[PDB]
Amino acid sequence: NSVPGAPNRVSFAKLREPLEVPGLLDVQTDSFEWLIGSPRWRESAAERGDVNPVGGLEEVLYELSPIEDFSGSMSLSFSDPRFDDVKAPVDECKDKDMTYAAPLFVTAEFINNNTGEIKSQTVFMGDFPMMTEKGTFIINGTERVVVSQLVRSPGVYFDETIDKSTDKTLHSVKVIPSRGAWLEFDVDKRDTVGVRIDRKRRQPVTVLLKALGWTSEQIVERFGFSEIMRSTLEKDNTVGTDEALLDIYRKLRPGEPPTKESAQTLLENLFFKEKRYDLARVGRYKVNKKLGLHVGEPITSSTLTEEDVVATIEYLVRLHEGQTTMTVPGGVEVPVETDDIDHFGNRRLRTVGELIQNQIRVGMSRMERVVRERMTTQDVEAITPQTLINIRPVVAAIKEFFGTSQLSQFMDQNNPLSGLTHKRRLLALGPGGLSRERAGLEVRDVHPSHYGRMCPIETPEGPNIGLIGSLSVYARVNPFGFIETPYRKVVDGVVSDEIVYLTADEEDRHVVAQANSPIDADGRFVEPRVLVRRKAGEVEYVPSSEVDYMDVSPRQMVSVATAMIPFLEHDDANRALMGANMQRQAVPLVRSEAPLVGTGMELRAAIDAGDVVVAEESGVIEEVSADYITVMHDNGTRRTYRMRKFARSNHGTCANQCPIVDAGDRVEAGQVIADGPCTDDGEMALGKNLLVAIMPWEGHNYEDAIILSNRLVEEDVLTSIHIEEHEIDARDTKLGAEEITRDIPNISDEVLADLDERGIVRIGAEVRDGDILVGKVTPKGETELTPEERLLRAIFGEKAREVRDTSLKVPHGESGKVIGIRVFSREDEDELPAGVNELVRVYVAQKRKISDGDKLAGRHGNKGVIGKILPVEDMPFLADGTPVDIILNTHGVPRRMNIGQILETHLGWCAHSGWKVDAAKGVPDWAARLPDELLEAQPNAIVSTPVFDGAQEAELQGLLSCTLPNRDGDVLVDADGKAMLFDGRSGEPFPYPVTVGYMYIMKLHHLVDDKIHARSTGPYSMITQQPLGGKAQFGGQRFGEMECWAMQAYGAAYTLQELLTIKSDDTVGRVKVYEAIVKGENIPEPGIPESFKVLLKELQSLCLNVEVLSS
Amino acid sequence: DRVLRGSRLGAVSYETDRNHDLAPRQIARYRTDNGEEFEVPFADDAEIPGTWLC
Amino acid sequence: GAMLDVNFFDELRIGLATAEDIRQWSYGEVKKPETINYRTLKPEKDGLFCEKIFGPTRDWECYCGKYKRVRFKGIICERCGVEVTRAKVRRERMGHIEL
Amino acid sequence: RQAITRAMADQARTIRIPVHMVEVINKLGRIQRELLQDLGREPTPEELAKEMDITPEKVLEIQQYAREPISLDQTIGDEGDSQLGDFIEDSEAVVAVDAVSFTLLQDQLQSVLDTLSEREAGVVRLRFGLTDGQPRTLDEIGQVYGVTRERIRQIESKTMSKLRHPSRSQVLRDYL
Amino acid sequence: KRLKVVAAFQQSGNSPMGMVLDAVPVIPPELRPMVQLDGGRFATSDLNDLYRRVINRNNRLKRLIDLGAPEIIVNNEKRMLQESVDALFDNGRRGRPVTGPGNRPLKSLSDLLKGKQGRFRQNLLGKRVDYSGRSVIVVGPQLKLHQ
Amino acid sequence: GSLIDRAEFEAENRRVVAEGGEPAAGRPVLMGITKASLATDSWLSAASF
Amino acid sequence: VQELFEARVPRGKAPIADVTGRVRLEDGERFYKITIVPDDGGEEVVYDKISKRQRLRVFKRVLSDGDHVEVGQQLMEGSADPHEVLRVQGPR
Ligand SMILES: [Zn+2]
Repeated sequence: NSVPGAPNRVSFAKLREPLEVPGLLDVQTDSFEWLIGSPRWRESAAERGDVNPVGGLEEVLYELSPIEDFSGSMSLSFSDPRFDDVKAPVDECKDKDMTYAAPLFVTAEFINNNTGEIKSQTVFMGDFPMMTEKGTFIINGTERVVVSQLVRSPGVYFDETIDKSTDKTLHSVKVIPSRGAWLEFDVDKRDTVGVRIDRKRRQPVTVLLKALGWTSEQIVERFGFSEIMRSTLEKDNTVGTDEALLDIYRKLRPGEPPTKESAQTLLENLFFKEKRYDLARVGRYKVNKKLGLHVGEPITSSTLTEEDVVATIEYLVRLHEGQTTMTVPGGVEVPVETDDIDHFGNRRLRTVGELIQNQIRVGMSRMERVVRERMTTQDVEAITPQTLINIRPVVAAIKEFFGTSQLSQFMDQNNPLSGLTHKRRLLALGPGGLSRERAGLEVRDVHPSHYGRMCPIETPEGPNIGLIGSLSVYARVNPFGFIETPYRKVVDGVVSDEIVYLTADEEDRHVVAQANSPIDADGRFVEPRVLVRRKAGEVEYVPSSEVDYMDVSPRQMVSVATAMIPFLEHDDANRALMGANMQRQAVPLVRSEAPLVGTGMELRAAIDAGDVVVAEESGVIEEVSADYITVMHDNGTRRTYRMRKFARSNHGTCANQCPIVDAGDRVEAGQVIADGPCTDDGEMALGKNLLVAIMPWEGHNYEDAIILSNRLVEEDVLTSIHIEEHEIDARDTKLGAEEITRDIPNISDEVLADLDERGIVRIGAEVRDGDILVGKVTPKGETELTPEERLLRAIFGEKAREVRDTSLKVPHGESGKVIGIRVFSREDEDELPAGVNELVRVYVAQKRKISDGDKLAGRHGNKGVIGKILPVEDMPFLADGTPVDIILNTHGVPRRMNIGQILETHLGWCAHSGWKVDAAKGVPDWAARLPDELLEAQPNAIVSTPVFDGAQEAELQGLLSCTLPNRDGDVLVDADGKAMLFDGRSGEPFPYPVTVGYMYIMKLHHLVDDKIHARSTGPYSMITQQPLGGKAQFGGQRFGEMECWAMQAYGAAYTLQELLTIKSDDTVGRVKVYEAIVKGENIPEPGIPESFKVLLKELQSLCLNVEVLSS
Repeated sequence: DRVLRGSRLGAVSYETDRNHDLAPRQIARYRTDNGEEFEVPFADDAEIPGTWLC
Repeated sequence: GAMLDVNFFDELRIGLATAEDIRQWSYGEVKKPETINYRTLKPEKDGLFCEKIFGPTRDWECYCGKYKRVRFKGIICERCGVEVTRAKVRRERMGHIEL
Repeated sequence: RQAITRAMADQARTIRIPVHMVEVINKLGRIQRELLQDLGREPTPEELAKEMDITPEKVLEIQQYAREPISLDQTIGDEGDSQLGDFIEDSEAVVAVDAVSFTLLQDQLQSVLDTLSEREAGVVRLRFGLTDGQPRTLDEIGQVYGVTRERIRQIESKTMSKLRHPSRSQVLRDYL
Repeated sequence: KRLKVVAAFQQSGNSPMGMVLDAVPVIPPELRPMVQLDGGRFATSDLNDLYRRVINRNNRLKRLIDLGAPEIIVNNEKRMLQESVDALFDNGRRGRPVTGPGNRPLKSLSDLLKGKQGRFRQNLLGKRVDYSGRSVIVVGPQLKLHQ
Repeated sequence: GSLIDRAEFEAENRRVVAEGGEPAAGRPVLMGITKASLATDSWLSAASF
Repeated sequence: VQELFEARVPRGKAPIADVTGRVRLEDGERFYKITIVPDDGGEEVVYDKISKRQRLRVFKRVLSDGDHVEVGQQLMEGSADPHEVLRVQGPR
């Protein structure tokens, strides 16, 4: 069970995996606790590798401390970061739009070198944003998640290349540092090795060794075997170490004198002065592993070294020499091979702690520049650490990371699953990551070092395929950023329980077998020839002794959102991709019933998503409500879990939390106590269970279209709540200040009935499109009046009414009730921006029922819009008179290759009507492999087939023969799975039985009311006079180039002339068209578009005389 | 936060472009130092300055 | 050829424009980097938006307000220097810079 | 140093601000920054006004003035395919239903004025400037009509009484 | 290759003295607006920065020649003016692009025509059209083919 | 070494085989389509390509 | 299609005949090298860097040494550059 309040979901699992699913937000939480250096991280860092427990801030400060001047005569050195309490709790910050912060404090110490003093202060380093309980950040009230990023680890990357002009291998090596300088040793088309430092020219490597002062004799002694190094030894044409140093300086610098010592220090400065070259701890560990340069000494001295350079060059020449291994003098031997830049040994994961540490460090760079600009200039024995330190670049750097970066994303939540999979998500495009314009299609591809470390199914389906992935279920991140994976080691056929986490290189060291293998629960693989995974990705039947690692489970390769797909092993990977994507786009309904057929990964994925209130300590419920559960802990204390009623999510959905426990129950430590948005008794529930039929019904379910019963509309089965926010401010102007007030100029009184006495509408008023929400007027000024307007004002006695109404009107196509109005005032001492008096937000909510056009999808990528909501009478009903609910299409099933939906449908009917396999004449044959307490099941009992320990189609076939009758003696669904569907429309039975069953389908977030749009005349653009774009404004559809080619290919010249002149840019022509249409005249002749005149003025401004001529 | 409503600092008042009668205007033929002549249409009741930035 | 471009063209002769052509194009030599006055939010004299060069910001309005009617069309205020005309000419009047 | 600072204050920002205002802006920024260090909190504008011996309205005017303009070409979208210039509604443009509404209002007003007599419609058009945009006054109207300005005032009072009837007002009330 | 451009100059009446330049034209201000947003957050269309740079450096050069200055200062000023006009006509062409705040390259005159973002493929050929609309489709199996 | 149109290459030759006959000679080429559409007559088409 | 409409010289450029007659098929040093025997005769055109990674053209069997070919028959296997076949076999 493993969770004390779980609903009993009887599983079809035949295996028994030892490692339970981890704390799925660990990839966020443990990384951030590493950044803080909290004691909960410190004990786990004392668990292994306890010699250096250092936080993120401690590491940044230790590479910052000390900071000395140009002379070194005064040194300021930081120490000991510290955190206060948070300035405000989470819900208060989410209300008042404050960012969830906590103040830093750094014990900064200044030393004077000449006289000798300490200056120990406590510098306020800045208000620092902190991760919430659930893994997210809160920035200015909105909720933000920093998404992890894949980059290649800095190291030495040996590789070979081929040439069609040579037909020979050309090796290379790219020593990549972090923020240092690249360098390469590439064998050219001839047999010459050449140093390319900082992308300079060819420059043979014996010159570089002489720049290290290495003699030609020392090269000969080092490379006596090396033929190409010998040829470049004799072919160097420069002897004398400084004679090579000036050559290096002249190639790299040019525009500077030789001045030998300046060239002498430069090569030391460029690679070994560590304030300009820092391959990280990851870099030093990776390099020392790659060349075997270190036996057991710890990872320190993050600059480069001459021993590493000579080992690099020796490794390159032995790689070109066809060597297989190489020992280095003074280190362990290593194999000789190229390196793949897509292998997950060579691709680390810059998680959230690493990212914010990088941003803090680049803030500290400009802070240190400001310090050393300040420390030398100001007087000595007057400064203090408060004087020298300007924290403004640090706090500005963190704020410009959290706001406004391509990684700190607006946290997408319209179900708990999209939140969960929007964390733990691997991203591959950022600063220093690959852009799309430079994106190579090799990085798009999976390759067999993703097994357990990434999910090949789940990825975006647009143009960002393969870049954005997702973490696996069981994955874990090493302290260097490499991605672990748990394996059960097997010692000589005895599958142990020493669950050893393994990274990619160590996975390549050994061989790895599969969990779906015959095991007698004593180790002891029954088959000697077992499936196994070699290092390069090979699959061989190795005898069952050399197997030294087993998988922890099946479904280890898969993500979280894909592990909720039932019958995954029957789908194609494209449609499983679409199912895994569109499981993250369900909207939360108002009832949210748990699925009949599921997997094991719903309960754990909901209680780890944070959108279920979980009882912390065990006890008895003192009191329930809709707003709070006051629990009573067993030792005296009580605690109230406040609800979150009708919160608006970041994409405008429901966020209700009704309690599920009663007024006197007992709860345990970890029990689900409150079902969130998409939950039901704790487990995940994104859609409803629906009776399905797979016949093509009358052409309405044509080409992925879905028809529905009217029962879904009538019984509110599919009904989402959508909560939209509107807001307006009241800021000052040159003419005074804007005034939220009930009195609006030139307005009637029936629209001013919704408003209260001071502006805003009353809570509970149903508004339509175009109604007043906040009566707000501005001072307009004094303009001259047209004489017609003047004499009409003289006739009707109305004054000029010098204020101009620009009120907040609820825009087109939006309606519904008004939930709540939060008004912030400058007079009420709130935190408004400068010069803004009254800020007021209005939350309009509606109850979007289902309709035609709304996108629906099952859990297998079988998506489709709603074709036609039939009435409940003319819908095909069974012999029982139960009408089916939706009707799918047949031709969508086979040619898309997902009969996972058909197996889910058959198993849904079995779990719905319930079964009892008669073990009276013994247990039958298929049921023997089937576990116990599944031979009989009550109707509407939930089951669970996990992802790869699935349902076994033979056993499902045996199940469908042995289901139990509904209410009468009546078996609706035969052994094949097809019922005798009568027709609702005409009334005769359909002449062939039709597959029916129960199916899980979700309401997707692509509803029509968000998508419909129309504009006859709206706004216009500024520079060119085109109409605008997008549903937020009015905008018109982009009549692009391909539409223009289609209109030309018809030969329709006149329509193209209309579309390109008098509907966009003929600025007199627009009002002439409007006037002639309303008056009923002919459409006038078009003129010259405005965008052409703009082009003409641009070409004239580029000193091109562009005249235009008649004759 | 806002609705992105732009407005350049200018006033638009739509009257009819009438051309039958206007205000009567003289013409001043200014001359620069480098032999360059320019014409400014000034009104009748209008003090014409001796110099002008052309 | 055309200056308001009524729809009868045959050719669009591009050509490398000379200094005489550019200083014949323009309506005034802008000689000040001041874009818009910081307080009154009106275009400056001789600035990059200067109404003396490019035309009036308000329809039939000189800068000093002395002329404001359609009847005063095509004349220039003898103090503020702006030709009182339509405000759409600021789409279509170029300036130049004497290097 | 002085010429560098004077040139910096003159040629830094786009909307040019004269040097005393930039001096007090930098004084405000320096004082607010020092209070952010020492006080450890971004202070209230009234506190900054008290610190700089001025009024909080002056502080808010200065904080309004220090806001440098933004670029019309910066990428508005997260996907780098849209600029800020593509999302600005031109409120200065023609609403394109007000033009046909105003022309129809001119037609209805001309019909309603043509219900009147020649002296009445002439007096109304010359009083409100329908013919030229410059509304002449009562003495000029009586001069072109040969009568007193007071007779013209009587006629204008009579026509404004006539026009206020709903028989003329029913098709004009809906135009506001 | 040289006779191409030399015969092209000889054929027309183009004088080749227009490749040097003496009077830089100014694009009219409604094409480079400073539009006030709702709240005074102004928005310049980024040509005004390049024009301000050129105007600044030219006025300073004119002041320097009026002052009487050594050759190094005048030559440095004229090189600065030359690089400013280069940035105006095509920023990022010769060496380092003139960046804006936040390291954004300033959109010069040539960048209004170059690329997909240029005036040609974005606003001249394809235009946004009024009397338009958009919705998700459903199948209409009772309609006739012209409906 | 220049590419001119065949409709022009023949008709200009008719203008020059008259008034003293010297035949401008040439071979047909197979120009690529981006090389073709950029070396077109009307510059306004190729400026937008 | 794109390398054809752009009229680029292709990657798998198999040279063709230039005149009728037999041939000098010869496997040189790790790549083929082909001289064409005319029938007039005249200048025997030689093709030098024909890579032996390519394969000879099989037609009607492989190309024999001294096999009589056409004016513009494709000699190796690959894709003939259309700049050549325009020059060899005229614009038709
Ligand atoms: Zn004026």
